[PDB]
Amino acid sequence: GKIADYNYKLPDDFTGCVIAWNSNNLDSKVGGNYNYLYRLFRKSNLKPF
Amino acid sequence: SVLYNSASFSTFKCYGVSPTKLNDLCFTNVYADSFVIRGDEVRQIAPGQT
Ligand SMILES: *[C@@H]1O[C@H](CO)[C@@H](O)[C@H](O)[C@H]1NC(C)=O
Repeated sequence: GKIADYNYKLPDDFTGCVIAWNSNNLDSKVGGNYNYLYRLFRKSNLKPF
Repeated sequence: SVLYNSASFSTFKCYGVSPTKLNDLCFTNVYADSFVIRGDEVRQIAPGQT
């Protein structure tokens, strides 16, 4: 996927799981929330973890 | 590579060839199609997918 996906890459083998839940009333700021940042460019890929 | 890196397409997935390897291989007379479809159909174009 995008570079945000390529920032966190899991190994081909992975024991465990992920939990995702919606967050609209706490992480959304009426004036605009900009504390969260992501990566958009890099030299190359990343090893797992 | 550099072309689809900048364009930031929302839907991108390649079958039978890796997108990262695409710069290396050599082809003959690549085709290109183009049309406009309804939203559902964008999740509905795939080989052997009814
Ligand atoms: C639209 O076409 C122009 C042609 O100069 C190109 O520079 C631009 O990247 C294109 N926009 C895309 C691919 O989103």
